Amino acid sequence: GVWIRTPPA
Amino acid sequence: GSHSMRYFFTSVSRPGRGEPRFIAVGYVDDTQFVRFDSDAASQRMEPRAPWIEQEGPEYWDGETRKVKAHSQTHRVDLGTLRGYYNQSEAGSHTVQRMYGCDVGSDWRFLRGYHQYAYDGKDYIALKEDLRSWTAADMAAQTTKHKWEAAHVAEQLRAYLEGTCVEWLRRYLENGKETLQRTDAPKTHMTHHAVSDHEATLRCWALSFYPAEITLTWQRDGEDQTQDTELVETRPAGDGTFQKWAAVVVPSGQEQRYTCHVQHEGLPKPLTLRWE
Amino acid sequence: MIQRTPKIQVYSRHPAENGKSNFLNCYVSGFHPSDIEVDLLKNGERIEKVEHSDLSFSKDWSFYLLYYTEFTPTEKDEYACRVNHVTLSQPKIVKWDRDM
Repeated sequence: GVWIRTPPA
Repeated sequence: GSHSMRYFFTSVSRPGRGEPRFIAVGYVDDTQFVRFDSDAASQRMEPRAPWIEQEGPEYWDGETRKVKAHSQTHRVDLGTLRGYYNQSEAGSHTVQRMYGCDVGSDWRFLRGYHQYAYDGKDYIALKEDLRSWTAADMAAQTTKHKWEAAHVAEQLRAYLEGTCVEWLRRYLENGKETLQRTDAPKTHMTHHAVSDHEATLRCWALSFYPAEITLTWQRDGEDQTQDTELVETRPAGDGTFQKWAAVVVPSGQEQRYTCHVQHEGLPKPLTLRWE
Repeated sequence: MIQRTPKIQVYSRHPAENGKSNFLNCYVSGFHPSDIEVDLLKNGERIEKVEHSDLSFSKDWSFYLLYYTEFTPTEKDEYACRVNHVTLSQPKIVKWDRDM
């Protein structure tokens, strides 16, 4: 299962 | 042996042609088990292994929601990084992200990782201790400061050391019939005449899993890298892999050369010799 | 901007035997950027029913793709893989060699 969400760069 | 779960995310901008291409793939060891492709019909995370298909609708809805969020972040990032480097709107650019976790033979957490690239080279990466970042240049330092302010490392560490490994263990159990298998390489050797006085010896490994393998040539028992060629390990398409290693030798001296094959499925390494 | 030339391998899933069903593979690896043309050719003409893997990449960020088609090799039929990429001055055609 993937990470919940990714932060913008 | 050890096991891994890894996710790979690629976004590619399309100047003058709309939204970026986005492709996500998930692997357990050398076995793909999910994908998302912006080009495809469903716009959902999709199964690519029978042992993941069995997960229920809440799993697939959740993975779809989260992977769409990944896609959105990449779409913003392409614009942001274009800004950081003051690049024009004329060119296509690439964002790549890889993250995941390794467990040992005891299935206990071994290590975690998260790497991020812009246009094919390192941009920013989590350090091994999962507590700080390595940035490639000043532009990437901007991102580093943002992720420090947002305490991304803390959250990500919680995922890599916990959730990631929990998923990996679940998958390893459910897909045990294929994931916890070892397929030993089938080996053989061929010969070509290069000229009247030179010959190519080619050492073959076929039908093996996992992909990790070592093929080495030796002359009189000493390692030889000179006049050798190693092709990239390649998928057969049936879940197994192939590789070969060749050496150019003086005609008549074939017997001095031995190919050595190391694989998980070979407790005793193999030594092949030309007839 | 990283530009990496594709490494191209053309081979069969199983040991080739004329008259027996098999899969013809074209594996392209180690390339960047991701935009790439890959076609399988039978006697100089492109094969339509070709599948391809989901774009993924290696530790050095370079991409890899597998294109494959079901086929029955014969003594007469010539197979090849045509690849085009920004790193190539012209399209590269790699013939199927049964020992490569």
